[PDB]
Amino acid sequence: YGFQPTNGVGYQPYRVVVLSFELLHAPATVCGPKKSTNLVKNKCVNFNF
Amino acid sequence: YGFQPTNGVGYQPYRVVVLSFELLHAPATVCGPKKSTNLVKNKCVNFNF
Repeated sequence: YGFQPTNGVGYQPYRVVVLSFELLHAPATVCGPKKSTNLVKNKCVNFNF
Repeated sequence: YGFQPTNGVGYQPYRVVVLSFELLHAPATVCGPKKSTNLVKNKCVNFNF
């Protein structure tokens, strides 16, 4: 490449990172920043296991 | 000013310094990196006093 500060856009260097994920293939090990609550039972509730 | 990294040439900021100086109108004090030598006498030489 010929990266020079004089060159306009379309030639200035750019940094690129691509992120790829799995889709529920095993016990997931990279979760989100959520707060696990207690464990209720015998009640009509909605869960996020 | 509207300095943005996407701006083309002719709009990116430039740093400028101008140097002015008197042409020996008094005993000068700002010399260069030259080294003073010893003094000789009674011999035809050239000097930079």
